Amino acid sequence: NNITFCVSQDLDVPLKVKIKSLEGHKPLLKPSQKILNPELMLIGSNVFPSSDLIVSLQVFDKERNRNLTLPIYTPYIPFRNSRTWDYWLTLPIRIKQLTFSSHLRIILWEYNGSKQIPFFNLETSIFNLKDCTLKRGFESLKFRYDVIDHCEVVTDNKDQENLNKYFQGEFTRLPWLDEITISKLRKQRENRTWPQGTFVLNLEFPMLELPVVFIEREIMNTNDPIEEKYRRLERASKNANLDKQVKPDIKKRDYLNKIINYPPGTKLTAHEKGSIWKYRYYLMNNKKALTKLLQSTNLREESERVEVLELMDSWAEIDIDDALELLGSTFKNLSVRSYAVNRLKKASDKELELYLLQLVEAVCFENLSTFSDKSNSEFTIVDAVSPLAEFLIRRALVNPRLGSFFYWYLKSESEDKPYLDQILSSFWSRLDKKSRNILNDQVRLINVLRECCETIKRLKDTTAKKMELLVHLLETKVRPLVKVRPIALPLDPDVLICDVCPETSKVFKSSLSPLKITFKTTLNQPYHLMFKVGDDLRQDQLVVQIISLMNELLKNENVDLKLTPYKILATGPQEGAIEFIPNDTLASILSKYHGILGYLKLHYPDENATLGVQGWVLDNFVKSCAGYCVITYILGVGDRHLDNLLVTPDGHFFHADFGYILGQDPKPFPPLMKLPPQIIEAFGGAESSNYDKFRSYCFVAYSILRRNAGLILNLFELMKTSNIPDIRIDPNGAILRVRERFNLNMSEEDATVHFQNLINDSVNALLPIVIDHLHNLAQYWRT
Amino acid sequence: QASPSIAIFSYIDVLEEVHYVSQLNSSRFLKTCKALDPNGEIVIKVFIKPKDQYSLRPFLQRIRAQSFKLGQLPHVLNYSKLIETNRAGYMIRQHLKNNLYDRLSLRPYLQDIELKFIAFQLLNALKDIHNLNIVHGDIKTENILVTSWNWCILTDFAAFTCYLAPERFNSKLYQDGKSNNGRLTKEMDIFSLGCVIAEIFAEGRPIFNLSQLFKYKSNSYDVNRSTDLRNLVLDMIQLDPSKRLSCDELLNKYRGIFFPDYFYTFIYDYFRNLVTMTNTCTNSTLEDNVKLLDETTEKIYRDFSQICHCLDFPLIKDGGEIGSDPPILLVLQQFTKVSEKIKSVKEECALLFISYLSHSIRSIVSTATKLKNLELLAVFAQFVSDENKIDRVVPYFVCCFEDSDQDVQALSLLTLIQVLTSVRKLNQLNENIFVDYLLPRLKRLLISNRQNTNYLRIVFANCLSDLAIIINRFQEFTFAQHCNDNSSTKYSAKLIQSVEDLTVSFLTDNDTYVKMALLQNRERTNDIILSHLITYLNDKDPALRVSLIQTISGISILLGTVTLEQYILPLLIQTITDSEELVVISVLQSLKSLFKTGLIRKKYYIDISKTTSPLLLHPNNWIRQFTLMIIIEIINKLSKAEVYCILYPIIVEFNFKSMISCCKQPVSRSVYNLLCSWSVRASKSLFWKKIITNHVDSFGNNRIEFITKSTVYSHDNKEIPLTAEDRNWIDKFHIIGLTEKDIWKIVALRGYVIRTARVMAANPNLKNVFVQLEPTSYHMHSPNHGLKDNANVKPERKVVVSNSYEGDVESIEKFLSTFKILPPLRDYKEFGPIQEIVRSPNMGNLRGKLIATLMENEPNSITSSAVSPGETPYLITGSDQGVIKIWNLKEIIVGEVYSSSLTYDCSSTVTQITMIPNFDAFAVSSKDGQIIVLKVNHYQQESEVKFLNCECIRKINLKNFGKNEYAVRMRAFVNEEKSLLVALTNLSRVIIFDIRTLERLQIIENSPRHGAVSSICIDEECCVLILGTTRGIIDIWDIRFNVLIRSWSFGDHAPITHVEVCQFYGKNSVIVVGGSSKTFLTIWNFVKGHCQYAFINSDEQPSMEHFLPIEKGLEELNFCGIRSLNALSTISVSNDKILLTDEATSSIVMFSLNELSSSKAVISPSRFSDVFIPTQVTANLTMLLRKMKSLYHHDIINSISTCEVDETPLLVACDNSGLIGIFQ
Repeated sequence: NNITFCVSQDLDVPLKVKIKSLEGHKPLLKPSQKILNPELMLIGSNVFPSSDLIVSLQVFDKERNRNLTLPIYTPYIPFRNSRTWDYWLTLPIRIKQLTFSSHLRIILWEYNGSKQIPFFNLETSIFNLKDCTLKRGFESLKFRYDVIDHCEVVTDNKDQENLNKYFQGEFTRLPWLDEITISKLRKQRENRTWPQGTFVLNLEFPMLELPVVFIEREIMNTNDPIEEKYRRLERASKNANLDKQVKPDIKKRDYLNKIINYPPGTKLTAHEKGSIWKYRYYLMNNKKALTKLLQSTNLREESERVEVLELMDSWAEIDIDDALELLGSTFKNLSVRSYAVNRLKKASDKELELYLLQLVEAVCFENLSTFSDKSNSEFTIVDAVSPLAEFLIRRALVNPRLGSFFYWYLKSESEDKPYLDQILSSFWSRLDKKSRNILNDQVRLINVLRECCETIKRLKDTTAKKMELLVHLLETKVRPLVKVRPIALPLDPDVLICDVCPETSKVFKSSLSPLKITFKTTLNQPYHLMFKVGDDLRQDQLVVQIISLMNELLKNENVDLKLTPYKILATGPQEGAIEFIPNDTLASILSKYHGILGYLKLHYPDENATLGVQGWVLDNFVKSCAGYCVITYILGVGDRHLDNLLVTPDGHFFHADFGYILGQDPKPFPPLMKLPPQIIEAFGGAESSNYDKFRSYCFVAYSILRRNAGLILNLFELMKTSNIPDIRIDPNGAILRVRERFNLNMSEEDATVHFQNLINDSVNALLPIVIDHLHNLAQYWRT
Repeated sequence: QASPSIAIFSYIDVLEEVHYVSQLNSSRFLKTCKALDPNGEIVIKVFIKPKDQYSLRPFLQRIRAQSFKLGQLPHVLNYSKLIETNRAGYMIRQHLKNNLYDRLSLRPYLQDIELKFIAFQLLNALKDIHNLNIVHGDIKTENILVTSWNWCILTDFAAFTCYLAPERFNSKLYQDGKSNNGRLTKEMDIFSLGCVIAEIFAEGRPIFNLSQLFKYKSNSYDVNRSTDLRNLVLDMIQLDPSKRLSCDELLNKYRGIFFPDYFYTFIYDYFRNLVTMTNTCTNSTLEDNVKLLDETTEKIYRDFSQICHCLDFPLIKDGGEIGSDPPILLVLQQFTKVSEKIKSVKEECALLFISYLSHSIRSIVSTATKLKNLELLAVFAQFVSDENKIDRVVPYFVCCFEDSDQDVQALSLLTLIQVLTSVRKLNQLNENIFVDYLLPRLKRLLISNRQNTNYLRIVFANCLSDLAIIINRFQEFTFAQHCNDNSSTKYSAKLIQSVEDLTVSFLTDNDTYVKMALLQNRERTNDIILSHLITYLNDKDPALRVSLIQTISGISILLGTVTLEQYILPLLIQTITDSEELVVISVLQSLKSLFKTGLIRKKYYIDISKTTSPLLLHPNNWIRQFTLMIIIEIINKLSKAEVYCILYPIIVEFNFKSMISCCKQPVSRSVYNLLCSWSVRASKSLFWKKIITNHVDSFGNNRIEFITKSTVYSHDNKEIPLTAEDRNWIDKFHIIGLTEKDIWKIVALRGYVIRTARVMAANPNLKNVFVQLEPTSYHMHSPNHGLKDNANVKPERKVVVSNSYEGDVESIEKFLSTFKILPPLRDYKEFGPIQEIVRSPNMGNLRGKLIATLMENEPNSITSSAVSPGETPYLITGSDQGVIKIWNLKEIIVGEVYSSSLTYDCSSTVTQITMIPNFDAFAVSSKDGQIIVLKVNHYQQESEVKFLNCECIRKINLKNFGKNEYAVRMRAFVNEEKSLLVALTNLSRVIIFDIRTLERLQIIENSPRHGAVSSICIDEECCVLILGTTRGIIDIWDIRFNVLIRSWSFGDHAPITHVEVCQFYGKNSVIVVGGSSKTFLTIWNFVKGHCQYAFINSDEQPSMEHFLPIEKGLEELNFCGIRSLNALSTISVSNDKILLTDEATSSIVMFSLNELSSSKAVISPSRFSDVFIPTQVTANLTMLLRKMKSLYHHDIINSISTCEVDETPLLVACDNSGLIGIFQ
């Protein structure tokens, strides 16, 4: 055994005590039985029972007079043999659990007579004032009826015997003479005393090491209130006892309905949640009150989940637009995903446009997937290798184009999540028809084509040399295009490609080394395409899809902002492709053309006989300008500069490099509008008409957007929940910022008018302060 | 990052968390909230941009006011950091996220009658203090006051859509900006704003409106909503400046005389809370520390604070134990109850501060948090219906909260017990189903981590089952309360009936959990079922539970039969119908007779319990007819069980005869005479236990033969025949008396019972004996558990360790300061430097001619002679006249200068002296009782050495013993561990004084039967002392255990000259001159108990029987010495050579331990020398013989010392004539 100092929490298990000897009072039979005497006629008169002393042990707690430890009692031998046991006994409280405040206690219960057995009482302290528990050592005690205790004299000698156990400096011959000290401790039996009303007992509890004791540790985590406490009180107020459910109605029903009309991502209060809990009738009545009421309650126990899931199929079918709110990872409920899948069982053409968010849902589709993976591995343990997911599989097998979209979407997720790689094979197994698989392999050759482009990007040469080499590579690729059969087009799943024109192809002068090639389709028409590799286009691709969806939202308002929805997608992890467009640089259009007027008059010059006005080209240009301004304000797309902005001769304003967004700009954070000084001048001279019209289209687009903005908010919530480039924990603050730029908390549209006033300040500073003028000069210098 | 101190967000000017809310007004410019976070921990700040603020930046006065206001930490909220940087000028404050009004709406449960008045009082005190700070005018809004877990209101200077509180003065006096007037304000405006805000807090909605301002201009308002409160509010409301609001006057106008003092003590407690409420500003751990400390101090002060207002004598605390000490201070938790809600609140006590301290106790910074939550549960003593609900709701939350420590379950059980001690009728109809669900929640929380003990909680809840029935009675009380109306009595009755039918399922779940815990096996739950059986009265259900406990009693009769005993003893408390089961219980007693002796005592307890209330006379008559016959056992409990037979007979004449048939008492008359009968029934069960051993031996024997010369008696008939010859001799080995003729046929049934006890195990000249029991280990397993703890690897240190971190470990640090230290530090401290040991080869081979004779003091002999070793040995000799002399070795060697090189005056006769090992200090003791040590001082010059001065380092009087004893012999030693000295008293008592502290470590005393001390010697380990006896005995004692190891004697049994531990002989052998006359030196190995080598002067070999070790001899031996001149002598032994001065022929002799053959005398007579040689008679003992065959004149040698000159070895000697000489 080893001695060492070891603190409470540091020390591990529960205490135990061995107990051995006593002191015969000699006043009775040696068992302390019956109080023997020659006067025993009185012993028959007093009915004095013969008691055989036994023992019991339990600890008085802390001297706080509470009760903690366990009473325990052993078997019976002669107490006239003075019951020398050295018998160990224990209870269930560890030293880590043991409070340094604590005390031992013992009651000696004899066995006397009819309904009779005696009782004697004693108590003592557990640890030392030096915190060592009885010094983890042998001892001896004395006790009377009350207020008595133990000392050390001969027990101090015995304590020195415990110092032999306590490992004072020792040697081997000393150990043999410690056998001679077993003879000496044998000689120690000579002790004598004859007290009364009190008794002595020899009790050794030598351990290996000296304990120490303290309190338990703790954890402070995430002078303050906290979240879980509010949960405690709120949940304490959640009784709802008498089960009778009234069906009352009043003017407050309208206000409550307005309270249920709040945004999906919002976090409701306490009283509002309860008001929505008693609103179950009207909540079932209104289809827009479904998801809100679903988030108004928390499902943990089966009690709430009972009525919840019971009302799940009972309530009116919710709008599919509002169904995207409960389709997020925020609600992982099985019945929720089930019912939503039943509502999403119908797959429209907008589901193909929702495939981007469906990839996010696929990334978020895994929750406690160990069971499902084991279930699949159970059936995969037979043959060697050589849920809404079923709905997605059925939708993938239904239309070959949708399956190609799912595979193309899986190609990107294959890099981030390793399970997606096998999930692609599961998707191939999800589609029985191999008719689409052949064209999928023909489109899988595009990976080798991108590898060939990367091979062309591997060698470094002159600009013209790399151009001619790109032409030769375009010819070698033109051979394969004619050799291989027609495949699915990147621009649209419906259109099929035939071949590619070698001499019509071009090459980007940028650092990314993009490839521009005009490929003749099966419709016998040339189609320009610009592809890139060695980078993640997922940002600008998702932004492009969001631009197309928003364009659909605008088309739903029966008004077109004339914005060109540039097609963008990611082929491989590093590779991506995009539909090319007649785009010219802003700096090039400024320097060469000397103003945007001549460049716009290049394609379709219009000189009116009256005002010299321009037609639907300039109209679409202005609409595209205002629309791009609204998009830049809303989405908060950053890293947009003269280089990041392009001009499309079709009358469209092109914007690229969406990698930085959601309030992220390369330089210090600028205003919402992306409008520069040039467009501000061009629309500045025409302001009397053009600015009023652009403001009309502005406000109109604001109303249209903010009307349906909820679905886009939920979709963005799920998409951001999955994962994002250029954003990480941005996501919470990003959602927040989307709401702020949207100003959903304000019923006043005057914010757009304030932005218009800012656009008015863009031409000339208000000069409220010197730092304000310097700020305007800074914004002008930044441009 | 391109530039530091910037931010991602537009409005954000610096590093912080994400965005937040904001506001604006027609009164003032717009503002925005901000949050700066430390990776998930943020505060509540405000956005301000210093970059554009460089144009004005008049923040001086605002910063002074901010420093002054936030400097103090009153009940009102204080600003955290107000500052301006090169980028962000944003301000900051502590995290709140609770507005006053918003929390008033959010916390209807935390809102109370006296609570609002308390918060308003705190706001009044803060406002008055602010008015005393000569600063005011802060705009009052409902978002100013914030709340925390402490549920206290804290107002901030920044109160930022909501209705504004206008200042009537600044309003009515405003024309064109008051003619371009600068910043202005008064305490009056703060009084009016504070007024309106206070009303807004009172009602929950404010009075602020355009029409309200117009009405204020109309000098009239409609008052609708207490008298004094309305007047005091209207004072500030009417006209701020004109009507003289006077916040201080209202503070003195406070209604409650009690509430004022209580909230004064609560203001001090609020200062404590401020102490808890208190780049780099404040530490994160400082919050938790401030919390735990606030709680501990809160309770420690809650003793006397409770004593202040509305206390009670009895309590659960220490001071409460002192208060309950007067009122009589098994195991249960109980204290002063509520007593019908403080006797319907006779003292009108309503306090939410306790609930506030509990909500603050919701957190936990240590295990002191246990006592904190317990103190909150104690604070629950104030009885309020709605409050008790939330208080009890918190407890279960705490239960399910911390799975870290098991103490959480205990504290939760305590608070729950308090909730059971609440004793109040249900206020809300929800209290029924809420309790029904509360049970289910506790059931869900009942499932937890393994190895944790829920047993105590099980016994507690089972004991609270009666309280559950009382809760059903509370549901009946709710029904009775709902029956007070018209046409609602039958409705409430049917509702209570249906709720009872639904409660049957809850009772079913409870019984299910009970049966589950009972079936769990964790035997502590079985003991927890005792209290369950005690409180089982509330459950009137079937005997199925008792059947489960019966099967549990069988499975216990399998393994845990000791526990089966204790359970069965408690099982006698059933007291239930169907007495037919009591027969099976009697059979269970017969089954309890199987093995466990505790089961016998338990069955005796059940026997008395059954003796109290009987059932069937005849069955129990035959039962007791067998049992009383089996009650003749001599066991202490068996007698007690035997005494119940008389009590049974009480409940007549026919029974008297029937009992007289089996009666063993001829003289029996009554109960007392029955006691005399039992007194005559005295027997010994030891021979009965041995007989049981013979029964088990017979069970191990062959019973196969049924030959000679199944019913009840057939067992006995088969029992007797089992043995013939063996049982006969076994019967002859006992007392074999006429009283031992009792057959005790019940021992056969107990024999088959013990055969079942042996059936719980394997198959049961002669082989090894079979024990009836086996000992537990508990020893080596403890050390192995220490090895597992070593796998856990806590810390420890033998030597000094660095200062430990602050905490409860400070007791262990103080424990480290509770041990004496710096024993080694006393070595290098004083008394000069420390030399080293320089040795030399064997010096016995040299001729050893005397090259010097010098005597400084003719008059008397030297009492001691010693030498200080080194390159240049320092010679030292004492005097009988009490003089200390020191001579230089080399100086006497070369120049041969003969005088005292150093002289010290002791002024009194000196006893002895010794040189401290590896030191330059010389220790000396004097018969005046003067013990002192002199440090050496010397120098080295001119390629030589010289001495400077002699001074005593330490002075300790031996006369301080009190008996005036003179020091006999002294031996000192210094171990690298520690240094000390040992000396013999005038009464020859061993005393070891610590050289470090110059104090007595311990005192040893040789037995007076040994006469006096014949010598002094120290063990190699110096843990043992070797001392001779004047009685002619040898005694070695162990100072470790502080006792005498052994006492030896031999030879002629005369006095022992000297005793010492030889080098080559090791510590296992000791050299002792004494004992037998002819023998010069007797060397005996301590452990061997024999003398290995005895050097004797004689012409013949001694007797083997006489040379044998004497042990059995006792103290009765009369001392016989020798007066011859050959007796007294001196001897010194070192380096394998043992030198001895022979007084016989008056010559110096040298015995080499290597070869006694080559051994010879240094200086001898003129004519011839002596020839010596050894031999061995015994295998374990050898003996050396010396065969004998004059200018130098010197007296007997009183002292001698061996030395090395660093060139050639040599010896020095001092005689009894006061003469010294040297031989090289």
